[PDB]
Amino acid sequence: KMSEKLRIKVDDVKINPKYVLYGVSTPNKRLYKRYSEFWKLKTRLERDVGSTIPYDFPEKPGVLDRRWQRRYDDPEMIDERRIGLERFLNELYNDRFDSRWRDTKIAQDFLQLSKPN
Repeated sequence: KMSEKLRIKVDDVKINPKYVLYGVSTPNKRLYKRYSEFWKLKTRLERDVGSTIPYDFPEKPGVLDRRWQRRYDDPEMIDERRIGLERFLNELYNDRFDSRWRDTKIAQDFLQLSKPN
């Protein structure tokens, strides 16, 4: 048989003075996460799995630019920050021959996919 695609559609965003969360909808429910969490999850799998990730992720340098500062609560940046996440999940969760990407503890913990008791 073939792999099964996961239904992930992000259409929720709550801007907070501390950080901007994203309501990612899924077969389980809407999970609130941060973009900074997606990045730390990506590079991790690379060092945790030991393999190269074929997921597009454009990161911007942030040394100490005071003039080129950016607003984390900016709709312009939030708009794009929305997409790209759902896709990074479907492909990942769509394991076929190798699930090392999702087998990782970070992936299972990414959406709190632990074992409740």
